[PDB]
Amino acid sequence: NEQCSPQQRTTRISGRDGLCVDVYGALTADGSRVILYPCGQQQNQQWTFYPDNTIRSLGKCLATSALSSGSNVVITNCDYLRYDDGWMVSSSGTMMNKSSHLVLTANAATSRTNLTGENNVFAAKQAWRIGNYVEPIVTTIIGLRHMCLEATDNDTNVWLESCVKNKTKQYWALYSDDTIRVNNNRNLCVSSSTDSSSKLIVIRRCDGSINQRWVFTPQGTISNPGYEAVMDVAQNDVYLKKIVLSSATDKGNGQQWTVFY
Amino acid sequence: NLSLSQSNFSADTYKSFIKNLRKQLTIGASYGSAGIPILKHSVPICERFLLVDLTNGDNETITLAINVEDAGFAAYRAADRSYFFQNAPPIASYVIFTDTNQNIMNFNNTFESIEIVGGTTRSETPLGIMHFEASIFHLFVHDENYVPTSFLVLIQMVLEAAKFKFIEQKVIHSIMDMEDFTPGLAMLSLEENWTQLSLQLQASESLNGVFGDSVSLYNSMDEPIGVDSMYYPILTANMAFQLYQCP
Ligand SMILES: *[C@@H]1O[C@H](CO)[C@@H](O[C@@H]2O[C@H](CO)[C@@H](O[C@@H]3O[C@H](CO)[C@@H](O)[C@H](O)[C@@H]3O[C@@H]3OC[C@@H](O)[C@H](O)[C@H]3O)[C@H](O)[C@H]2NC(C)=O)[C@H](O[C@@H]2O[C@@H](C)[C@@H](O)[C@@H](O)[C@@H]2O)[C@H]1NC(C)=O
Ligand SMILES: *[C@@H]1O[C@H](CO)[C@@H](O[C@@H]2O[C@H](CO)[C@@H](O)[C@H](O)[C@H]2NC(C)=O)[C@H](O)[C@H]1NC(C)=O
Ligand SMILES: *[C@@H]1O[C@H](CO)[C@@H](O)[C@H](O)[C@H]1NC(C)=O
Ligand SMILES: OC[C@H]1O[C@H](O)[C@H](O)[C@@H](O)[C@H]1O
Repeated sequence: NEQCSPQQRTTRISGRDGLCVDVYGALTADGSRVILYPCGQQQNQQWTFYPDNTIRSLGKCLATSALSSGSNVVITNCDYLRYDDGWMVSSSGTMMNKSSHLVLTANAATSRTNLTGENNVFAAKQAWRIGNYVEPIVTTIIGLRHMCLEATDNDTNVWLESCVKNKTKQYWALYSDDTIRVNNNRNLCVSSSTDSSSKLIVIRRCDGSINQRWVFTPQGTISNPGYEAVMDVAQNDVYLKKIVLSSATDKGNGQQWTVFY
Repeated sequence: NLSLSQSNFSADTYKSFIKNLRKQLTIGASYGSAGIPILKHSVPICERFLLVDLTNGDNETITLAINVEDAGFAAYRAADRSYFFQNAPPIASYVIFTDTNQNIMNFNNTFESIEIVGGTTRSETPLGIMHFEASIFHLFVHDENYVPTSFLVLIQMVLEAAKFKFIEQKVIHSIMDMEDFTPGLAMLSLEENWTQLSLQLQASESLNGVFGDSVSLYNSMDEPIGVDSMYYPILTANMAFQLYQCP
């Protein structure tokens, strides 16, 4: 089956705030930098993947420019990277230089922001969707007792309520940066607690942090990989109106979730 | 045998059923980067079938044989009678429903074949508890003019829901709303592409999670979403297991 060994594929890479990985001005010189930029059909947002672990736009290779954190990711001649292992993408969308362990990162959300190779901390600003379809995915999120997450208290809290199809606040926009956004106000992100004395999951202004990065795992959990923990119904009791961050256990059903889209 | 009865068909019960069905089917499953279990393959015919019992509003019961390689029905028993798709593994007769009066249905276990023979499509075939109930009845007596749509119903309500949480959830929403439904583009596009998604996922290993080909999955607003990699929650948090496709 030659289908099992695809020779290449051309796609986009979208990340923070739904913006795209873009070679600035489509410049083709060795070391021409990659940036955040609104998604479109332009050649310099087109990334071709290969079995050799190279990611290419404009015939050249996505790369780091430095062994230490803080420097731009660029495109360079692919011949230069002839003896390097290249990129590895984790199943959560972390794009990592195999050798240096540095990861594709967006230190700000605005258009034209320089992408840099940074130390991995599982922030949302380090989370990428590799894929031609770059739009947020609108969904309901179904948990315990078949109830829906609802955004509450003027979009400041979140908990389970009986699912209602019309209901605006039960709709969630799943961004390419692994954020879970209030559909109706996409500046607002579902966030793990910032007060250490609480585990309460809440809604806050999107900021690219570890607290706002979520992963829908094949095993039915909603994971925050940075905090090695998962979204959970407090005490397996939906009537407590509280969703917390917990270690992954099989003791109840409160760590099980479904996406309905 | 794993069991779902009409007399005890809540959302929770249905959910346990589908959950336990996935577990059983995925015993010995292999795993890739995606983490979605891949069904066993080249399984000896003596081990290839998993039996499930469905019971309707009469206290009446059929036992369906699921091929653990492809999560499809091969055959079923009703009392002293059994029925095999002509599609079935050709030795299945010697292994399942041995002392019954075995019969061959003159069609394959595929939606295409079933829709041609019955003259009716999934889009126009309702799904719900009483359709589940009645489908079982029609199969028990083997009333030939209802057998195809009965399969459309049961395949989707048992096997395709096992394949896809989305579909599981349509059946849950149906149970709780006390509302029948017909599948839309969203559900059908998953059914259509089970095989292709399995292939792309397994092939994606050699391209950092990226598919050799895009797959169109509709949402509930009938908008197409091109899934050309492993990085879509609508795939990853939906497809519960895959057909074995690549070494
Ligand atoms: C997004 O990426 C772009 C592309 O790299 C950044 O543009 C550049 O900014 C550099 C400074 O951070 C410039 O380097 C300097 O150039 C002047 C010119 O002589 C020099 O006086 C400076 O000392 C420095 O020269 C370097 O000195 C240190 C040495 O180690 C090094 O070898 C020297 O090159 C660079 O020329 C400039 N390039 C371009 C194409 O504009 C951009 O940097 C941000 O904007 C630039 C224009 C400048 O304002 C920077 O200070 C500012 O950080 C970067 N954007 C951001 C937000 O970081
Ligand atoms: C991944 O990171 C490593 C280490 O920073 C990069 O390796 C260097 O690559 C340059 C250009 O080929 C060489 O001139 C250096 O000698 C290499 N240094 C080391 C420590 O190996 C590598 O190029 C990066 N690859 C990608 C695809 O980003
Ligand atoms: C049934 O499947 C076979 C291959 O197994 C195919 O040749 C044939 O077209 C199908 N026939 C029917 C009865 O639809
Ligand atoms: O200024 C940035 C901008 O430059 C050009 O317009 C390119 O076509 C865009 O893709 C983008 O990189």
